[PDB]
Amino acid sequence: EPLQVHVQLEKVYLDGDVSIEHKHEKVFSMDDFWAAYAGWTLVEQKKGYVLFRKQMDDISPLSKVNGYIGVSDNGVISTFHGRPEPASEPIQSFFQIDLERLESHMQKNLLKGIPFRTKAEFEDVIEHMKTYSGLE
Repeated sequence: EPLQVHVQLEKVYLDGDVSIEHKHEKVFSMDDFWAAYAGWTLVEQKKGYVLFRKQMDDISPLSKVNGYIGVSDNGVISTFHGRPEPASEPIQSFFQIDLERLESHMQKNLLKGIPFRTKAEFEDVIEHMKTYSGLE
């Protein structure tokens, strides 16, 4: 005689991308349900519905095929889907950097847009860029 539960799963990745997934579940054991989702955070619960969020220790799948780091705004490091144009849409913005301080080649790479396809590459580039943040 089970409880029917619409489950939504929000995955938040290291690049700032978010994905949303739906499930329909039948709950016989409440405690078994909660246990399947123990690593997730509860955003909302109603009768018949739960939305959970989880920070994934990874970049998103779409970022792995489309993922760039660029500069926007006033020298703000951003992740982008597809190479940046300045009417392009940052997935997430992170910090300002001083572009005057970047070595010429590195400046060009960033201004064109730097591809990442893995978690390692993502946080390599961010760490590199983080050197150039701070007050002048």
